[PDB]
Amino acid sequence: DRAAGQPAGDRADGQ
Amino acid sequence: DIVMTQTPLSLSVTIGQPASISCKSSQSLLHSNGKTYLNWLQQRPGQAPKILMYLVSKLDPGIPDRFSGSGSETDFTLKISRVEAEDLGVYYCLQGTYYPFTFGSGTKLEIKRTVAAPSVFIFPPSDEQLKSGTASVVCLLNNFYPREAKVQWKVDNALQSGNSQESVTEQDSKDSTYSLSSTLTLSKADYEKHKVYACEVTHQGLSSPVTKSFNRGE
Amino acid sequence: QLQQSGPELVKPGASVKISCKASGYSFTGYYMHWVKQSHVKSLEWIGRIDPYDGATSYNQNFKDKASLTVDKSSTTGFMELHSLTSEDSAVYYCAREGHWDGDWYFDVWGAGTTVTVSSASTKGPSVFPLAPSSKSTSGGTAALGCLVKDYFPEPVTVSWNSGALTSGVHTFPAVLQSSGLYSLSSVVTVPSSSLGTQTYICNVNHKPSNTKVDKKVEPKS
Repeated sequence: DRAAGQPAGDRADGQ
Repeated sequence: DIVMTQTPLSLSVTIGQPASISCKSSQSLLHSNGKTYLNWLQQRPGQAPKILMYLVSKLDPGIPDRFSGSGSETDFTLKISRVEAEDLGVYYCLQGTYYPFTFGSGTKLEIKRTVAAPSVFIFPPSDEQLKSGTASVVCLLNNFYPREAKVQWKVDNALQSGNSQESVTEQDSKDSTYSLSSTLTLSKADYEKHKVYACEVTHQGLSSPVTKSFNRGE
Repeated sequence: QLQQSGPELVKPGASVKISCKASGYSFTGYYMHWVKQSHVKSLEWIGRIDPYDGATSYNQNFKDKASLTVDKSSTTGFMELHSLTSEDSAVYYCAREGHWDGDWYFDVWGAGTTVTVSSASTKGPSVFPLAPSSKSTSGGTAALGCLVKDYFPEPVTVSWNSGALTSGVHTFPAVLQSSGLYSLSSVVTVPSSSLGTQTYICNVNHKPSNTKVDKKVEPKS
């Protein structure tokens, strides 16, 4: 299983 | 970046009374996937931050139920139904919607309790330090409330200024009291020049100022 | 669950590398984030790393300042800070973004690593006893302690009786002396009856200078 998180961690996820 | 504004920045609550902290974000924290990534954190003195609640109102399973969360897109509120002594610390809000993560300024929650008089102790300078050429006399105020306390150093009934520093601990997580230590530092030559060393303590719990003293050489 | 490295004293313009040892969970299944605590109540998110492939995501403010790496064999995460200035003197935390009920949040934090950026050399503390006497006894309870004086930088760890004595202990915050060095006191209230029987030792450890002192506090008349 791979890591996931809240969108603010990556620029593509939150921005 | 999203700006997280917390109100108020400091809060004094009596044990058993409710407490409320507000957090306002510059943009709506409702993500496109439908989730609102707002987190509430607590930081007790000397410890790392800890998540109280995530996704606005979901509690971490270890957190007691007296904490609750509410709020919409831009306005959010953390509520403590009954404040306990262990709830002391700084509270943050954290948004996880927009890159990057941004924390709030932090709200300091202080406990209000009844006045408690301090226990006063004085310590003469040790023989190890006197060999080094300096002398430190320590005056200890133990378990008092409120935080305001006046410590005056008198050497042969002469008030001292500029040769002492004070330190006061953070509020206790069990009895919500403070402790204070005042250190009077003089050279070994100046210390042997005088005889009586005393600290005079003025506090709200004391009807009259308390003085602890010792004679050099006893 | 997360164990961070000790305090660091770094010269300005130099680099420092701090570690975050993970244990008890699948290391490659969770992001490892890093948080900076500059002032008393200031928290900044530095970035995260995927320990499986080393993929990193940085805060724009800390780009070219922080570098995140992991050692999968030792299950340890690392943050390197480059070209340090006085603005980098802070407490740095690592956190795990854990999983519970399909949701993700910072469920585990390390104790924090204190980083001090300074041109001065470390100085070990002098530990002097605060001996209990008739002037420190109030109603069957005595007060004794230790004076940890003239050290740099922060912090210092003080325990009593190797951690066996915790009740009644107060370790005061360090104060900045006019000499530029720190000083603190650690005291404990004990029964005055135990002064003749019980041995009281304060354990002072100043990691930046490798100073471990165990000073026994003896009563005085």
